[PDB]
Amino acid sequence: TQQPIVTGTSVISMKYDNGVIIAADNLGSYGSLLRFNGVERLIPVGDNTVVGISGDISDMQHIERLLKDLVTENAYDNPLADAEEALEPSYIFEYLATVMYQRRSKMNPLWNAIIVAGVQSNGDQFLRYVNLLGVTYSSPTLATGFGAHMANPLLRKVVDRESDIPKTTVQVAEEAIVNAMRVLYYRDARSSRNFSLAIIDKNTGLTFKKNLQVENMKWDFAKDIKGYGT
Amino acid sequence: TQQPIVTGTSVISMKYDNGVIIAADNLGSYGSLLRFNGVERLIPVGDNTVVGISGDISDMQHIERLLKDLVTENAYDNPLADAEEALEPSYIFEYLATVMYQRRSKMNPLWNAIIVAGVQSNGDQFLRYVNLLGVTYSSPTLATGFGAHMANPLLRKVVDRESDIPKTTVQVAEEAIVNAMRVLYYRDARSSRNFSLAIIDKNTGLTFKKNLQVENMKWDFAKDIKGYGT
Amino acid sequence: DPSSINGGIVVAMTGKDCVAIACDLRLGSQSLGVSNKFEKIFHYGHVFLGITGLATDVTTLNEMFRYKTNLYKLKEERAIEPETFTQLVSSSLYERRFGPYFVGPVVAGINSKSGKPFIAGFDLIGCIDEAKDFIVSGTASDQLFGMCESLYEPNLEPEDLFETISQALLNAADRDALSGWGAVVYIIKKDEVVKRYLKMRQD
Amino acid sequence: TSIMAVTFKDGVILGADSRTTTGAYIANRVTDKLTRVHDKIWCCRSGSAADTQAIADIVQYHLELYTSQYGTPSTETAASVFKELCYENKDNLTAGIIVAGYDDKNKGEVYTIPLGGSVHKLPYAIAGSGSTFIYGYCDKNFRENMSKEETVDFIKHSLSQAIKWDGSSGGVIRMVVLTAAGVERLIFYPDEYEQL
Amino acid sequence: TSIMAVTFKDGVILGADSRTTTGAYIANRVTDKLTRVHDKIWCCRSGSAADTQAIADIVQYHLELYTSQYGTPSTETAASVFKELCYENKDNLTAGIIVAGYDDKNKGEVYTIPLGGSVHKLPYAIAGSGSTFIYGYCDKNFRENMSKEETVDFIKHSLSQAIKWDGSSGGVIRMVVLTAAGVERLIFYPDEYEQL
Amino acid sequence: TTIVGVKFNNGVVIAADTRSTQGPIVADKNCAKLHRISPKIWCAGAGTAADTEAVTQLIGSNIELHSLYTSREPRVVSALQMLKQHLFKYQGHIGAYLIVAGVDPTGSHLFSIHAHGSTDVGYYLSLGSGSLAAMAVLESHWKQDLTKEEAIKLASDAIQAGIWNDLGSGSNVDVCVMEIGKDAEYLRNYLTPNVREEKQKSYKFPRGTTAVLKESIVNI
Amino acid sequence: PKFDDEYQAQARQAPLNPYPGLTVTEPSFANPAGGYADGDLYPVGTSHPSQGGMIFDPAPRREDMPPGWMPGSKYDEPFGP
Amino acid sequence: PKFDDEYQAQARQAPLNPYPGLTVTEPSFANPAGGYADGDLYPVGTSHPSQGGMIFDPAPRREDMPPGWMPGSKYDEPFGP
Amino acid sequence: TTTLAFRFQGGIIVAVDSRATAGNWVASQTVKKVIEINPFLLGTMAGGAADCQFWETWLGSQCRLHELREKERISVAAASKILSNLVYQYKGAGLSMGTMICGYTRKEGPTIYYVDSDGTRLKGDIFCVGSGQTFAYGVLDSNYKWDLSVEDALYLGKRSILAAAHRDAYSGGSVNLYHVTEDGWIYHGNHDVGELFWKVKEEEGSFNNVIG
Amino acid sequence: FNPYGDNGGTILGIAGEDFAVLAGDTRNITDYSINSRYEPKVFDCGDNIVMSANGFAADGDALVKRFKNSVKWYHFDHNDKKLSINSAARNIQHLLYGKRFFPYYVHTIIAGLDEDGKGAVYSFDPVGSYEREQCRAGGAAASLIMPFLDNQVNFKNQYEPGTNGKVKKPLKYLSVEEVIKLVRDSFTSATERHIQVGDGLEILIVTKDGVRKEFYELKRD
Repeated sequence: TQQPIVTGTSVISMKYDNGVIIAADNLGSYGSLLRFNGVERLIPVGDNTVVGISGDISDMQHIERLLKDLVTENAYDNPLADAEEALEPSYIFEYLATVMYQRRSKMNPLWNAIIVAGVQSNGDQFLRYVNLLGVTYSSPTLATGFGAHMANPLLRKVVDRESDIPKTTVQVAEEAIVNAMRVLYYRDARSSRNFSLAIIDKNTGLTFKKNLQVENMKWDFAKDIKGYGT
Repeated sequence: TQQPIVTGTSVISMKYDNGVIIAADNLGSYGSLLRFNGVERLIPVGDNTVVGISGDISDMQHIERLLKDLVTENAYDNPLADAEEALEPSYIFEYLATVMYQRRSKMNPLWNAIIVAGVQSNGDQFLRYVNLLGVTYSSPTLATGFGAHMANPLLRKVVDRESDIPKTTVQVAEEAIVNAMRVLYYRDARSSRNFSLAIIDKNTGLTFKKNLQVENMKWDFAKDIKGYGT
Repeated sequence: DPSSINGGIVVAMTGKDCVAIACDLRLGSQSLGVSNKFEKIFHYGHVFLGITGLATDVTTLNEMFRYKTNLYKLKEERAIEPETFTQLVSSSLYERRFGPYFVGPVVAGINSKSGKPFIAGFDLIGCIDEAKDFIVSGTASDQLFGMCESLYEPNLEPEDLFETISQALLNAADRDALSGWGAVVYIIKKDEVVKRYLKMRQD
Repeated sequence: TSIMAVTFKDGVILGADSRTTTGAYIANRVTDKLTRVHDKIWCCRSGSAADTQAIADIVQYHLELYTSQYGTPSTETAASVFKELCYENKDNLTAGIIVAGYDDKNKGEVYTIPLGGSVHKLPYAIAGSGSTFIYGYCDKNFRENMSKEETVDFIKHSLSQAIKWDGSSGGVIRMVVLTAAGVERLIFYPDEYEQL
Repeated sequence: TSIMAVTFKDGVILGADSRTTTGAYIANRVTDKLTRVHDKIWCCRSGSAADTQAIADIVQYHLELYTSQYGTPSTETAASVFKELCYENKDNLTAGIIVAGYDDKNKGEVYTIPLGGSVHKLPYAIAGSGSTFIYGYCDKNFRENMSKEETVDFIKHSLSQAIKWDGSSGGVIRMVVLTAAGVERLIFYPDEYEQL
Repeated sequence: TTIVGVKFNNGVVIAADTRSTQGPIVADKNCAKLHRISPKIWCAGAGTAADTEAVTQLIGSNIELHSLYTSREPRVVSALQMLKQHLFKYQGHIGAYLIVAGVDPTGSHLFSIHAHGSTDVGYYLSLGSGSLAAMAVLESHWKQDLTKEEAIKLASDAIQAGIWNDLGSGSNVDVCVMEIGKDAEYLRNYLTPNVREEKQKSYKFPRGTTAVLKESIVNI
Repeated sequence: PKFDDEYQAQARQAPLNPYPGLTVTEPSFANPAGGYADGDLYPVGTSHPSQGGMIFDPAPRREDMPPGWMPGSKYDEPFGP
Repeated sequence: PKFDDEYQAQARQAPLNPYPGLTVTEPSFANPAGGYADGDLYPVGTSHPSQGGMIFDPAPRREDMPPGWMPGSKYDEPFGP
Repeated sequence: TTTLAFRFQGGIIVAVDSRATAGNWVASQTVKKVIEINPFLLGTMAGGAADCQFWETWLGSQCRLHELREKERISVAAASKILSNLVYQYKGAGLSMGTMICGYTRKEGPTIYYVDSDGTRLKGDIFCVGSGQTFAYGVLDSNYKWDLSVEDALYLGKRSILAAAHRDAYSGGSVNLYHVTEDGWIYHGNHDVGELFWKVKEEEGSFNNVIG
Repeated sequence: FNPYGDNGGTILGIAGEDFAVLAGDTRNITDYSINSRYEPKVFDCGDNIVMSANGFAADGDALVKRFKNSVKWYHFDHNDKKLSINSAARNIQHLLYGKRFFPYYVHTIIAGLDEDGKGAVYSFDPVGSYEREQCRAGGAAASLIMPFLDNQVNFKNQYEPGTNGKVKKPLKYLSVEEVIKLVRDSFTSATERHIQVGDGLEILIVTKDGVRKEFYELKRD
């Protein structure tokens, strides 16, 4: 991919006391044309992992196929694959990061930014970022595209350091994610009203709330503007 | 003006035994968007002159205003202006050519190609071409844009040299012009079904047939084509 | 410009039953004239090949066609005919389509069986240009075209053919900056070949 | 941007979206793109914001002076001033403008001035990056002498589609209704025109 | 270009314009852009003609081999092959393709592969430079499970507007009706679809 | 170059002019532009002349080999397929634009091929710098089920329009008529409207006009 | 809005070598652009510190010509205008 | 399809003088065009015949910075990324 | 172009070729490359024909105004300074000039001033200008002497232009010679290279590499 | 914005004793399209002078109009006196060099009889630089036309037979009719080998009896 053509704008996620929350809108934009509205950019890879992908949609589908093949190959000659020696979030993220870096070094990058979120089998939350250049990092809150600027401050207000993770409950994190998605809808031209949200909890497993709606929009103040200047 | 934004494609004209016939489509195109279909690009400037203009539509309207001002200022302190010392086609063309060349020299060109067609008071047909560069020439048949390539051969098949003008009657020339419009509509992507036609005759004066339709289209052979190759 | 760096001229004409091929002798590098004896006319048996363009490619193709025509002569037991040589040259030039030699070659000769004069020209990449009257190549291509068109007429005798081709080359070279320093004219017949060096301006 | 003007039986309705963007960022989501150049003459800004605002202020100056010296201008006078200013500076300027107004002798009139600086009267006009997506809808749905409610619904549907498809268009749909009765501001919020 | 596939109650109707431009010149005004890649699978071509035709021939080869070795392919198999060819050569290729087909289990299916090389199932798809002008119309007029005649009229109106507004689209409107009964070629001439 | 193809009631007729120009200079006045791909498959090309010659020669050799292999008359679509695959392989760098017309057991065919490998079916086609002038006549006068005589007249007159109205096209008209039931008729210089103006004087010089430094006899 | 050239017949082509094949005219060879520490080797910082005649008169660049064009080869425009 | 930039916020500014005001670095003065007959005036046609040391470290281009940017001046991005 | 001018006991010898070229096409072979400012002042044009011809014709009018006002001839230094200043004020505008202002004045003796597009002005005893200047230098510097006889100086100038005409593609045509004397300038005629070359080869025996 | 073009025309001036001939084709061109078959580009300028401004057509028209204005003003001032060929040459030089840095891309030729009654041809470059010539071709087909005219009118590279290249052929005068024949043949060759020439040949003859115009057909393909 020398240039992206059809793109998904942003993915936002954060870790809370017992798991991680990840969300992304369902809109793939062809330039400024909001062309495709039914795109799913949260890719579950198990009961303990969800992969959020941004950037080129074709490369996103290629990466999704890679993840399906990862699971299929893991299942081979692995009688324990369903309970232990299953694919941890760390293995998925490391494979994806290796692939991304190899593509970058070959001057044929996958034009995506990927957030792999989940919980390790020992219960420790996993949340890492990787982009087309192979740059990877971890943080209590991660975001992509305009989320890295618009949404990420709002999430950081909730958990500004590792010490705040145990203090953060499911409801607080989910409300923060929904408010951040609403703000992104307000200010991001590439964003959409519909978005998917996935919650991976060390106790209750993966919950995947698809096609949610941005709600409680504030527009009634717009009536009091009558032009520029006078 | 450095680039044409909204443009009228082509104008064609030919001289017959008693006058000149000129036609132009009514479509102004914004790039490949056939945006404005009601544009009039034949500009009568008297009972003996009509000016056809191509290229930028805004510059065409500017030139039309210039012609209106010419007509207005010719009548000042000119008690004979309505029958002799009236504006000949030659005067209109010479003023337009001077203006066009001057604009060219100042590196601020009018992106138009102008065909001034008419009959002099002595009855001699006038038909000359001038473009943005100031290049001028006369011929029994003139065309602009794709007309210079598509239509002009068709008109030349009728009047190939000055010796053929007296042999060409009104009906023959009008049929040639209408066939040229049909061909240009077939093969010119910027062209339109609707076109205006003006006839200046040394005897019967200016006839101005507006909003004519392209007729007798041939499409019924298209049903047999089965794509590329097989 | 590789095709104009060294200059040089080649012109071929057909008589009634003879051909004449002539060339200028200047070799240079733009302004500076280097040598006055760079002969651009080569012969492989009874077929003559004149090559204008980058001098390195002229020498390289002279060597290549010497090799190929010698192998043809040996394994065929017969000299390569002008038509077959034209096809060979065209095929060899196109083999370098994307890396082409910067040369305008000009073939001239008489077919040994039919005795019919034959001439042909090419572009950098082997587009065969066969003509029945005359062929032209080099930096003075247009001057030579006009001069030959004005002077040439069909069925010239060898003497009148010599005069016509020599005058065309002389007057064409006198109007080309990168051409001159003498010329050589070959008058080719079914039984003999006459080589002549022309006196001309040395500037 | 998604500008639109539609003449109807009792006048002309001028409408626009409220989203302004700098690239992918929505720098202003409630902006008002309709400008009152005169009492019954309103223009809509498209293209460069700076050029359009400068042209609007110059035209307001010229039309105020015209009103003081020669009486009330018509929509045509306003659009002519727009045309001269845009054309004499067409190389520097990058503004396309729709001019709509109501005068009793002519009722509602609409002129559109595309980027080239030409003048066109039209029964209705659509401008902006979002207009490209509603050319077909507006062409097949426009009718002469619509009623006020029919025109409002038509503009609502057209701008709804333009907002749906264009990432550079969005926010509240604002309209100004020019009629003999007066000028009426209308505003329609996303939950109102998106559920059509 | 203006190509358009629309699923309906009995199957899918695929349609396109017949104009091919090279610059402003119309190098071919009666070209047929609908291509039969299999018995009940018809792709349609947008973008570079060379790229699209090469992809079509490669897909025909692959799907013929698939039919001979593994049984009849579905529309999904055909579009998947289009996906692999377009994506693994996306730097060289510039083709955007619509794949429409009829399967007894799935009935009519439509997949669109935009220039980027992704796959999307849609109830209806529009592509080509002329489709931009009918995004609003098709969105506001499409319905699930239309009848055959309703779908034909819908495609006719949509491509009529696309041809009206796009200079690079025109000529006759050809359609292929994929249904259990078979495949039906339809053709509508300018005097028919332009007077709608 | 002005090339046209015209399908008619029982075959196809392809015609071209003969002027060949390098830059603004007429290198050859009577260049033959119609090339055999087979006895009943003929083509004429534009763009890079050398590439057109090389590709048509290659395709003709391969097609004759395949005809001998299969013991069948070549199909026009076979030539189309092979030619466009070869053109595509180089991504347009061979720059050959062609109109290929022929007759085969499946009927009379007329195609065009572009340098990048795209092809089109057609009833009448034009190519070269004179493509628009010839296409104007073809649009104005083409009809369904032309007779052979009308087809030849129409193609010849379109080529004449290109000759008269285009600088890069002139001299004579070549025509080749392929008909379903019988052999192709190649009409070299079918029309010869551009005859040569006579010299005002014969400019032959008296023998001895040129100055010669050396004379020699060459052992060839 | 562009005009959707389907055949790529209007398709036109580091800067292109004006004379393909000859590497002596390749931009990367005519102007190699030195090395990362050339400024430390040579005190200056650099290792290395027209055809128009007497009478004024009014070839194409490959970058502005179709890919199939070869400078100095016989070329015929497939459609011209 | 490009996005709208109504404010021209992302609008970016012959080649540009790297350091405005100084004519000694002006492209038309640093590399003046030769005379139309310089080929006839001089034999070969021509009137005439780095940074970073041993350590590999890894300024803006005035042609892609906004018009208001002055090379070397203090500038704060108005809208951020 | 090739032009040369060298001072010697008998005055100045000015020699120039005649060829003018536009690319490979030789436009003309009879271009007069000496502009005759006044009966004692002589310009030698090279480079761009239009610039040199026009501006030295204008220099002639300036000279005429000078005699009319001050009743004494413009000095060679003064005329060359006027031309140098003028050409300098159009530096970077595209002027193409190479000029030797050769003249004789009672209070200056024989004098040559080299002037060119880039504003330079050089007083000197020998100058060669034009594309063929190096070839002319090769002969002048190897054969020049101050006390050459008038016939020998004329022949030296003719031979020096002939060498450059032979070796330089843009320097053919014919050799025009001028002798700037104490009482004016003497035009010693035009010599066509196509005959001068053979005459010189026969008489000197030089050009032994040239066939003939 | 490129403000220049090339309309593909050729002009030819030939001078001799008793006459001067200025011939040029009537073809007008833009790229590969024929604009008109008959657009004269050699003009009878009055005062027994003939002018042509071949090259870029718009600049040719502009320069011709400017020269007409200048010569008319010369008539206004100098009591309607006849303008000489050298005076016209200097006037055109000053017109051309007045736009040194935005030149008229036209190769001008003026032909006529000088003050001694002998034929004269002056030729200009786009910047000025007029040289009086015995013959001078110009335009698109100058390179085709001119070498043949050298060979025939001046007998360059021609030597008396039997002298073995030592005695040149003497340069005897060509009569006006012979010059017409040479011009016709040269333009026929230029038409036949150059695509921009072949519509029509117009010749203006200047002699003490006055200007005389003759027209001849060319191939026009």
